[PDB]
Amino acid sequence: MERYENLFAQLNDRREGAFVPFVTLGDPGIEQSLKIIDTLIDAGADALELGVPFSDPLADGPTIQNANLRAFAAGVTPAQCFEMLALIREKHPTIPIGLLMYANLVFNNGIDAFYARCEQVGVDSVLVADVPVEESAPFRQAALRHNIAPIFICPPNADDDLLRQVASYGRGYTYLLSRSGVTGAENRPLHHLIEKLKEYHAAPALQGFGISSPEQVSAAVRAGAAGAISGSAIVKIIEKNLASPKQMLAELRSFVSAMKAASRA
Amino acid sequence: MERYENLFAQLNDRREGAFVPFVTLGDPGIEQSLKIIDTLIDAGADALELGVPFSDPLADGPTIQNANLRAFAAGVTPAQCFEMLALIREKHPTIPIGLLMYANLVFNNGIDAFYARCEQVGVDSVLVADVPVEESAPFRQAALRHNIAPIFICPPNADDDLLRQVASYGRGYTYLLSRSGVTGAENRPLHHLIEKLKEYHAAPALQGFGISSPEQVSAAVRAGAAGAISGSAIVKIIEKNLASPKQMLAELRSFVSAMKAASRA
Amino acid sequence: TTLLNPYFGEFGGMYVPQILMPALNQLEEAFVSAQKDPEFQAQFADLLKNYAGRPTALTKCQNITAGTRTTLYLKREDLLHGGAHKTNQVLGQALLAKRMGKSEIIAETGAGQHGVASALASALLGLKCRIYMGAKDVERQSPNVFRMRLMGAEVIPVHSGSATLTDACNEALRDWSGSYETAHYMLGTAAGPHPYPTIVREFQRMIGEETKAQILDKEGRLPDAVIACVGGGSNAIGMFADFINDTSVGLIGVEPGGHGIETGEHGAPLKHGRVGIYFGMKAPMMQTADGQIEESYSISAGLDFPSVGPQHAYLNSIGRADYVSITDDEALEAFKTLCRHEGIIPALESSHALAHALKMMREQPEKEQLLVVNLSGRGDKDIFTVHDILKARGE
Amino acid sequence: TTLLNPYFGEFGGMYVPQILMPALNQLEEAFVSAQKDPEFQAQFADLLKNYAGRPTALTKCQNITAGTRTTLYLKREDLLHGGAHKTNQVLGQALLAKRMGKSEIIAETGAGQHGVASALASALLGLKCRIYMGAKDVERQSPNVFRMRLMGAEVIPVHSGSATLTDACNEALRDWSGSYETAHYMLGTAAGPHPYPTIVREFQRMIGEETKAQILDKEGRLPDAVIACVGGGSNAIGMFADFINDTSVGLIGVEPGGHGIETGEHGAPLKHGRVGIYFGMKAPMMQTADGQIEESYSISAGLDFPSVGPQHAYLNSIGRADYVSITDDEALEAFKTLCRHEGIIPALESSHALAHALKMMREQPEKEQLLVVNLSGRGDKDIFTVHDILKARGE
Ligand SMILES: Cc1ncc(COP(=O)(O)O)c(C/N=C(\CNc2ccccc2O)C(=O)O)c1O
Ligand SMILES: Cc1ncc(COP(=O)(O)O)c(C/N=C(\CNc2ccccc2O)C(=O)O)c1O
Ligand SMILES: O=P(O)(O)OCCNS(=O)(=O)c1ccc(OC(F)(F)F)cc1
Ligand SMILES: O=P(O)(O)OCCNS(=O)(=O)c1ccc(OC(F)(F)F)cc1
Ligand SMILES: [Cl-]
Ligand SMILES: [Cl-]
Ligand SMILES: [Cl-]
Ligand SMILES: [Cl-]
Ligand SMILES: [Cl-]
Ligand SMILES: [Cl-]
Ligand SMILES: [Cl-]
Ligand SMILES: [Cl-]
Ligand SMILES: [Cl-]
Ligand SMILES: [Cl-]
Ligand SMILES: [Cl-]
Ligand SMILES: [Cl-]
Ligand SMILES: [Cl-]
Ligand SMILES: [Cl-]
Ligand SMILES: [Cl-]
Ligand SMILES: [Cl-]
Ligand SMILES: [Cl-]
Ligand SMILES: [Cl-]
Ligand SMILES: [Cl-]
Ligand SMILES: [Cl-]
Ligand SMILES: [Cl-]
Ligand SMILES: [Cl-]
Ligand SMILES: [Cs+]
Ligand SMILES: [Cs+]
Ligand SMILES: [Cs+]
Ligand SMILES: [Cs+]
Ligand SMILES: [Cs+]
Repeated sequence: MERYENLFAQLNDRREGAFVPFVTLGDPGIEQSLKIIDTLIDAGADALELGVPFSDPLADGPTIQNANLRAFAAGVTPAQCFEMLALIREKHPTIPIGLLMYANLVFNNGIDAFYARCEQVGVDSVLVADVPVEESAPFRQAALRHNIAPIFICPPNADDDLLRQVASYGRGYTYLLSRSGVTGAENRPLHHLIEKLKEYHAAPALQGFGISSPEQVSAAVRAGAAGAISGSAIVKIIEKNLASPKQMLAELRSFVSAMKAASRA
Repeated sequence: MERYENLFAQLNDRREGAFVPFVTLGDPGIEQSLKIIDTLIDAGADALELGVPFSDPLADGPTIQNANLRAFAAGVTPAQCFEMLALIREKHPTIPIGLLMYANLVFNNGIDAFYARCEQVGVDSVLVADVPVEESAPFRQAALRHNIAPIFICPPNADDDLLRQVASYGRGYTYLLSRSGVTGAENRPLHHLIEKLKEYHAAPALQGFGISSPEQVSAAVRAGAAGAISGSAIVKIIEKNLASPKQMLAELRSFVSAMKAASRA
Repeated sequence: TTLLNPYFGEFGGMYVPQILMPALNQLEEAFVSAQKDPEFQAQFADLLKNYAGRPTALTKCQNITAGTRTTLYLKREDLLHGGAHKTNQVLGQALLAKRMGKSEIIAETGAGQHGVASALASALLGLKCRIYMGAKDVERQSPNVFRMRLMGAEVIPVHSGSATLTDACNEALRDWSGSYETAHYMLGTAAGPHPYPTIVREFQRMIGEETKAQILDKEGRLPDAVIACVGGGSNAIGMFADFINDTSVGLIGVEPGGHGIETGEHGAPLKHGRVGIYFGMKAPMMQTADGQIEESYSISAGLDFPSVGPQHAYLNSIGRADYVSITDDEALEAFKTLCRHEGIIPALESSHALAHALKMMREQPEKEQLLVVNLSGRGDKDIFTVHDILKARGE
Repeated sequence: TTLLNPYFGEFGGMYVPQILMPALNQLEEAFVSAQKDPEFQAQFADLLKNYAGRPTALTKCQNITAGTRTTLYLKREDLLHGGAHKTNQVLGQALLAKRMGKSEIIAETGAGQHGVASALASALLGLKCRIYMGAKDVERQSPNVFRMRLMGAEVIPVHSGSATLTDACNEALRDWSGSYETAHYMLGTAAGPHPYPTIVREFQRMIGEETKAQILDKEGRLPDAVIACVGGGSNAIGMFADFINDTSVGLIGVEPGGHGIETGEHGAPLKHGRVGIYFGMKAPMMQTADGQIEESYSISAGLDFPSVGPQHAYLNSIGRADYVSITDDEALEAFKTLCRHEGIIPALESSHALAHALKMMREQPEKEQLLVVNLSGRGDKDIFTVHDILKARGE
């Protein structure tokens, strides 16, 4: 989790927020995915959120559902994802890497064994989308034993008990949820939540769910949050250019450049 | 009813039974029907049973159902039937004429008025197929007031009460029912019934329902009954020759000749 | 002679060929004997309760009477096993058939609810069952055709005449006249020759008996009126019977108006026909001036019949019961209203009864009245017919 | 924290995104409060009796056990309004929704019986109702699609995945995660995140409570075993619940065997899957070696689900309840047997329960045993699917 600590320190000494794109590993194929992610990092991604293809992504709308399907159409397995993660980490030693998991893929071969493999390939954090703080104990204990930060969601209408729980249980960053619903660039902050998290010594906040334009990025940083995550806007650029691999990459680099720039105050 | 009395007297003084064909009036048209009936009488019919087209002939199988339909296809009404009956009677002053009615056509304009019209055109008897002896009182009273014989069915398994009722209530002839079921030449006597009817002074017996060959005719006469009725066998000769009117009549005359002959002992 | 009166005033009788009279007398004595037999009655009650599900609920409508002074209850025969009230008397007739040593069943059907009931009782009680149904009705009520065949019944489409209920009735009776020593004719309504109108009423009178007890328990008084559709008369006389001597209770029977009485395409002989003799009985008939039996029409196969049972003709004549009509369009609107505002999908036959009750409410919405509708069946057999209509009219 | 235990041994829990936890806690307290509320219980009882038709009959089979020492009763949930047991708990959840001030309903359905129940309760009680259903199930259970739309519900076909129940479940939950302040998610079975497995059991436990009283009255003793099909678990836990402390009574749940367990085309995760986390719960799942949720198969849409409710996984683990499977062909043979020999057309889901009881009888025909089958629904929705099979195999 130290990579998150060091990134937020340097972003503080530069007066700017983090831009954190999301992609599903192996979309649309393994080799193109690795190339996409390098292009994201070259265009200015501060950290990564990476999805492992899951058969039933409950928290994802159609854009990221179709990403998962494309990956499965390329035969992408969790095992291949861990080989990709090792190749990304080998190229990028300081970039924080976070996984977006569903619980069955963590629980499947053993929770401890999952986090042990994450540590082996150099993953820094793991967010399990369908595990609330109320069920999190064996996941966050296994995460910490393997130096993985467990990421917790702070939802829009959280009470004080949730705020204090998420502050004490999480590491790396706090996931500031923009709204109810599922992921998507078609459906578009709360300053009070950002400030209560600081009082309780929570990990720094990143806003996600619905961020698709530079303006939304600048808004989050100004609200005092530490940065912002965009999945679907990234993914649709992939979807629209499946037949033009290098037109895809050019459009990805242009988009990420604009989103990154918006985080600079 | 006197015409029945005189016919059975002369058939007695000749040692032979009666052959009584049935047709529906107006099948397949009025003019062809009148011609058919004259051919029946010329070929040796002793008396006639004549059906008035009814919308729902409950006691008739498909052969005579289709006769009724043909008549309706020619626009034949009960009124036209009474005009036909008057033309038949005018040509044939001694031939007993019996009607096969369904109750609604008798009840429709008034039971008394129906029997009054029968008397006016010279009808000798009326059998109402769906009126049992238990409901017959207003029909048989109106029949007798207009010198019409009411015909009653003696069914195969009749009890003694029925035998005595039918003996006392009927006139003209007693209808000896061959079997259960509906009319038809596809589904083919009881000597005990024939003899109990004589003891009670019933009108003479004619057997019907299923008689289609000369052998059946000879069998009835030998059993001591006074004769036999054939509807469907007659009707099918009509049905089969609709496109050949005079081939129809030739086949009708040949058939009736053979049936009549079988009644001669 | 008979043991019981075959007439209701001038209406009724036994207008069948002489060959069938022993069968009718045989059925009458078996019924009279069964009605005095505690063991018969206990067996019949056992089948009603534990097999068919009686007593049926009496449901108070909430939504559809809002803003009026009408309180409307629905007697839920749609919940009976088989989906309609036809099952009640079929169980009783099937026990009579066994009591007579019969082994086969003949039946006619139009909505196919009586056919389904005849098939299920024959499967349960070990009878062999064959059913006549008009070819038009084979189509517009086809769910029930499958249902009867799945239970082992033989289903014979009748293509003569209208290919509707009259022609199935005719074919049934033709068959029985040649198979009555071994088959019992399970007539499906309170019409036909005596003793059927009497037997069918007595074997359906639990509809009204339960309704009376249920209303007294929930409301502490009798209803102002009970309302039922009239196809041949069985669910209406089953609802009426126990109220006949309660002279304050209105009895309202609803005939199909079809496309409108003035078009002549309807099924309302009691109020728009004239007395005649057919289907073994003297009763109001749709007929031509010449006495030919007319073809009826109704959107609802179960009401599409050109006559009516003789006890209804009698109750009308003396003014004890009143009869009205409801058109195809009115029945369809009440069908939609019940689905959407009470969550119950009624048979289109029962929808005619509902439509008239809704008229009674809507025409006089400040009139205080406690009404019961006989909800004689559920509408699963009608959803395909209804869907093709709503699509033809752009919905 | 919760007011009630969310687990049955290791199984159950609340594995939903953090955003949905307030909704689940809100539902739990409303349920706990309703269960202590005499007025809630009287309103729920009133709807069960007078609207849905409870108590349902307990029918003794005569014909199908002849020549054996098995006595077989059928608990007739097929007679409930709507045609299946799904209506019971829907009425209770709808009253909870009103208690929470909700005005919309979300629901998933496969056989379309829960969808029909959700639509009819929403029509009756004034809720706006939308229903997700797999496009495959739209077709093989199409009578119910019409039925839901006739009652004013919106029906959304789901074409992703298998186009069966899992994908409708997913779509339902996706929707609720963004509409929960105004919509109540009317989950259709005793599975999903706490408190649904508990709520659904308590709102279905009248199945077993009535069965116990009825058996005691007719037989003077408890049954040797009660037998129910298991799609997600609601009719089986509703039948089981009141017998759990009667340790002499066997509890037998029947999973779909589909084309045969060995083909992998089945719906039997409790006995042939392995524990996993999905649909908000820790429960036996059909899954790949990698943890991907497998597609299930059953001829019966209502059983075609790759998981099972957590109380059944627990009752199995401790040996209190036993679970078996029945193939498509075995269910079809029991379907035919019931139609032809008892005159009842069962749902293909319930036919799996019947098939296992008939096996219990046939395998050991001199064994004395008193059995109850939960006949969870009627088969009108299945007659077209069944007809196309019998024609494909030349019948
Ligand atoms: C749900 C429902 N509700 C009301 C009715 C009307 O019948 P009623 O209660 O007897 O008036 C039907 C009529 N159903 C018929 C016609 N049965 C029929 C009708 C007329 C003559 C002979 C018949 O067998 C059938 O064959 O199923 C029905 O299905
Ligand atoms: C007559 C009948 N009998 C038994 C069943 C089996 O369901 P059970 O009693 O809950 O085990 C059904 C299942 N029906 C479903 C699936 N309902 C469903 C199944 C699994 C997960 C979510 C669901 O909504 C429906 O949507 O109607 C049924 O219709
Ligand atoms: O920009 P969008 O709309 O595409 O959203 C991108 C989200 N990708 S993610 O990994 O951060 C992410 C984070 C949390 C999720 O579910 C949970 F909140 F329930 F935990 C799902 C996805
Ligand atoms: O030879 P078939 O088979 O065609 O029978 C011919 C019968 N024609 S009929 O007028 O005598 C005749 C006589 C009685 C009938 O019904 C009743 F017995 F109920 F009264 C029907 C027709
Ligand atoms: Cl960078
Ligand atoms: Cl912390
Ligand atoms: Cl001559
Ligand atoms: Cl005489
Ligand atoms: Cl009289
Ligand atoms: Cl009695
Ligand atoms: Cl008695
Ligand atoms: Cl009393
Ligand atoms: Cl009161
Ligand atoms: Cl006109
Ligand atoms: Cl006239
Ligand atoms: Cl009117
Ligand atoms: Cl008033
Ligand atoms: Cl635990
Ligand atoms: Cl309680
Ligand atoms: Cl209480
Ligand atoms: Cl008790
Ligand atoms: Cl006992
Ligand atoms: Cl396999
Ligand atoms: Cl594994
Ligand atoms: Cl098994
Ligand atoms: Cl034993
Ligand atoms: Cs009211
Ligand atoms: Cs009628
Ligand atoms: Cs009941
Ligand atoms: Cs037995
Ligand atoms: Cs299952």
